[PDB]
Amino acid sequence: FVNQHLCGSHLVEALYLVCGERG
Amino acid sequence: GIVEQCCTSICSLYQLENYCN
Repeated sequence: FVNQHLCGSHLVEALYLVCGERG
Repeated sequence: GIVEQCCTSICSLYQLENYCN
């Protein structure tokens, strides 16, 4: 199974990846 | 807000991207 919900620290991590500026 | 859209429900990459500030 793969959880596609993004909650708590995992949401923060996904926003850091997606929004963070890094080539 | 983002918890309803991405945590309670599943959201797409472009939906999450719109939350970037």
